[PDB]
Amino acid sequence: EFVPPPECPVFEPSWEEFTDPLSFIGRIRPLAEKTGICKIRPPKDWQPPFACEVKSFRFTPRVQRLNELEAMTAVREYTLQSFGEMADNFKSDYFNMPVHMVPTELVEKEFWRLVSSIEEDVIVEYGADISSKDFGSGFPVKDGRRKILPEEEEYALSGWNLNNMPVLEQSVKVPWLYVGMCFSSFCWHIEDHWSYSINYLHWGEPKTWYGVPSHAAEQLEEVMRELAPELFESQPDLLHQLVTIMNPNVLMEHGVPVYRTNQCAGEFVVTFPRAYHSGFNQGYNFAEAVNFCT
Ligand SMILES: O=C(O)CCC(=O)C(=O)O
Ligand SMILES: [Mn+2]
Repeated sequence: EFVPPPECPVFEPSWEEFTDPLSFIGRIRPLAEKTGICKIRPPKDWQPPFACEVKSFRFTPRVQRLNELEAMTAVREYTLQSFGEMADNFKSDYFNMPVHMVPTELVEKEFWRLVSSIEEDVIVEYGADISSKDFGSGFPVKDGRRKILPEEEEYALSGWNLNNMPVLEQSVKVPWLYVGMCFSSFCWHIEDHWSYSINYLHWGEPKTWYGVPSHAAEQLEEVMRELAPELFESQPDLLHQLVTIMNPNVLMEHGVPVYRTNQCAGEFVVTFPRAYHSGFNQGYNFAEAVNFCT
């Protein structure tokens, strides 16, 4: 009986507020940093075209056994089309209904049941951490060769184009792509150097997020230590974060505030410094994310 955490803030900026992302994120900070994550819906007329080269898009996704931790105590290469056919067939077969008729709350409850289920073993695939320099960004970009339409030049130059976010930390990186299917997931983690993260869902079924404000980060880590497997106890956080899957209700019952959201196609998710987050994909989708500073 999974209990959905409360919803994180959703913002719908005006065209005036949408001109500068860093300025806008700095304005919503008093609320959003208290929830860890937030969702941003661009103006409805803001519709960037999908600019990846679909034909030559080939990848070998990683395999994910949902209950791999609870179990402690054949490989395929795809195109985008063939991955979507596999993904929709899996979800359609699993729930015995068309993929868009499956309620997000049902996939959510079934996902967390499967993670803790030793009785039935479900295995999915995730085209995660695909570099945009080997594959091309989902956003249109100007590089002198590879070449764009007049109507999409505004999106190649927009500040909300993830290729235009500031990434150089200050002292004395390109976006990553994520091809998801139903139940493909990412576990609890923060960004390197506690940086911001922003994620854009180009198309497909929603991506479900869970977020924890930065002030509760040490409390989550303490809950992790006490309940994570004893073999992974002494591991440094960079490695422990590879297998820190935990039901959000477990965190909530220990006093850790958790917020959720369904990131739909065309929407941004922003994670704030040291805001722990995790999630799963409701179905076949395509996301793009980058770490940005200030
Ligand atoms: O979509 C994913 O699998 C991970 C995304 C993420 O970690 C981020 O956008 O910060
Ligand atoms: Mn992240």
